[PDB]
Amino acid sequence: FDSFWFVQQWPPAVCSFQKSGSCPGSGLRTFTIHGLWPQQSGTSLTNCPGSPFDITKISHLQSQLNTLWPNVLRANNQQFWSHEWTKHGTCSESTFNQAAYFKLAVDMRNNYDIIGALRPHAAGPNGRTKSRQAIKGFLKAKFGKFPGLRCRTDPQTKVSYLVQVVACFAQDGSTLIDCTRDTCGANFIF
Ligand SMILES: O=c1ccn([C@@H]2O[C@H](CO)[C@@H](OP(=O)(O)O)[C@H]2O)c(=O)[nH]1
Repeated sequence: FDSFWFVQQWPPAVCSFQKSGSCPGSGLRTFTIHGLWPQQSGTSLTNCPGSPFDITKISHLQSQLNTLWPNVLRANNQQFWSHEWTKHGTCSESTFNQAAYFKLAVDMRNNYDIIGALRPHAAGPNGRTKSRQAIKGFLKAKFGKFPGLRCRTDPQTKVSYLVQVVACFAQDGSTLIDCTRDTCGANFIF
């Protein structure tokens, strides 16, 4: 792998697209971790042969993971962590064992506070329209590199909503680099 995509999701927006059934994320008001995805030549490496998910290797992080990496779609956090490890984590296991991988995600979340970076500049979430250039600009100023913005369009109103924010890192897992792919248009609700 040549880099990582550290993806955080905005729970309320993610769950807004679940028009039927329950969705735990509807009640969260901070960005949570979706995943840490190894990249290779501009694409996500997935399903690499590797070690099976082992909860005992991250037992010391259960408090932090339950708070920062909850399953926002269903009430089963462990299943989500297992799924992310098998689908993405195994692809960077050559350098980051399971324990180091989850610790890395936790540290990245604690050092990349999105709302904290936006709030002071009147760019915090309020259900109104925001500019893609503005949001990317504020994050670039605070963290030093451009983030990736991911949006989804509501089937009913055809309005675009910001759902995920990506922080791009080099293969060392600590050096931030510019992201290059957004799925958001010029404007979106946040
Ligand atoms: O909080 C979250 C956010 C996303 N997912 C995602 O929704 C799917 C549920 O089966 C999972 O795999 P998918 O890409 O492979 O199909 C996971 O990526 C969750 O489970 N929980």
